[PDB]
Amino acid sequence: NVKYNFMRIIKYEFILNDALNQSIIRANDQYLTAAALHNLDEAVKFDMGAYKSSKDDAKITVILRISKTQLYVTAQDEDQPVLLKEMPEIPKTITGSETNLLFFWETHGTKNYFTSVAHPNLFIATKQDYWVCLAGGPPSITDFQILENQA
Amino acid sequence: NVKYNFMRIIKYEFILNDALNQSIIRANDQYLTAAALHNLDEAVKFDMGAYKSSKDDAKITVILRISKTQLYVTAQDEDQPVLLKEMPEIPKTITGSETNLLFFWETHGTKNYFTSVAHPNLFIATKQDYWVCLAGGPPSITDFQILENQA
Amino acid sequence: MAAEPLTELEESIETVVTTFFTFARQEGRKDSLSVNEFKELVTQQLPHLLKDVGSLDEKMKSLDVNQDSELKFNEYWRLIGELAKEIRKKKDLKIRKK
Amino acid sequence: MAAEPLTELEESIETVVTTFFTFARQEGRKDSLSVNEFKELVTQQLPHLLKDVGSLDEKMKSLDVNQDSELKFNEYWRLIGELAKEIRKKKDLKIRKK
Repeated sequence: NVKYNFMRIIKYEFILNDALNQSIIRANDQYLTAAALHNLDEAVKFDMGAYKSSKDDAKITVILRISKTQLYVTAQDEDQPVLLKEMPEIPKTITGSETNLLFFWETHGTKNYFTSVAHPNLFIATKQDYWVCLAGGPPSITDFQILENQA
Repeated sequence: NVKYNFMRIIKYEFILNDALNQSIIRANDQYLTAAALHNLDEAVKFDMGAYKSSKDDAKITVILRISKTQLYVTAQDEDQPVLLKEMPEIPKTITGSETNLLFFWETHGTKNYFTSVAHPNLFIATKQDYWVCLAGGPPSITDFQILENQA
Repeated sequence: MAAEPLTELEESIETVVTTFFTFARQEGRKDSLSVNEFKELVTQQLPHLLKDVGSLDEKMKSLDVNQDSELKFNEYWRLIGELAKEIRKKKDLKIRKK
Repeated sequence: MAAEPLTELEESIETVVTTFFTFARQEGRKDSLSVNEFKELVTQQLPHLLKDVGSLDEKMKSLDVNQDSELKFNEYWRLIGELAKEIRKKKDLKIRKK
């Protein structure tokens, strides 16, 4: 069959905060809310692993997982909170079922976007009080920026 | 509310046979097949009880039940096997839930028809080998005739 | 004429039948539920599920659509699908199960 | 975030979820079944139910219709309704349950 083969390991256990500047903090193993970290090892530490098929757009796509377990944020639909899925061991060959946890990352200087490879109109938006979801973006901050913690 | 009030008790424990001339014989409490009687007290003995609302057509409508228990033949949908329902004691006031076991009887001399009050295009047809169902009638004998047994 | 225990997806759909049939068999036509059984469940059984125990009518009309009060063979189904969906995405786009 | 035991019509529809979710959680997207899980059930679980374990495709396409191979939130449902119906009137206009 056609496999989407892992391209390269980027950075890991680094946390992304948006223009609201809120650390993506772990509330549950299914629901996550953005809040500025205060325990530091409190936000979910993600790691990027790229896969390759010629079905991106103009940008190469990686999977966002917590460095310890394989909790991926999947793209649902419209403004519906991302469901953190947990599956033992990272796949090396990607089929047509994990297209939600795939992310088209468009980086502009310092800021960066996270586009859904599943549904194009989806973008990962950041809320002041609610869970970090995906959206079509009217005045929701669907901006991101990668800020690392000290230790 | 509007009640359909029982009009008059006709005849009872008499059996109807169609132009195929087959006694409506009791195979089960849900399935009935037409076959010429040979044990006589073998076919289901029906009794007619008329109800009245001005929603017939041009003919007054009665319920067909087995003289002992209240097993009514209901009208399902086109060529779908009749479902013999069993509910303790005969209703005196008919609601809109028992509109399937209602029967518009058009009598012509000796022969008689049984028209469904639920769905107009339904008529109670008689098969040579299969169960006595309801139908829209192409060459199925949706004729009836009431023939009583001796004892 | 009796569905004995079934395979798994059947276990899930048969289960839908039996409950259904218990009410369908109550009043006229043991193969379909009337407007009273719909109203009973919607009012009594559905306040938690279908938070619209009042105007059952709208949903009823959508199912009833052939002017058939009898919620029969997959005329009812529309609601049944709305049911299995509602339990899941009722307002669960934030939280509803707890 | 957990549906604890439910009312009766819920008992019937929740039950549909749990089985479903067991497979949905197996592969990618724990809220949707892939074309492989559909094929597994259709082939393995459905030979008795859906006597068409071969060309799963047709039904798949009808559900998949958005070219979303994820049998999700009441896209799958069409089949689920066909399921609860099929168990009842498979070709049951003469006999099918016994």
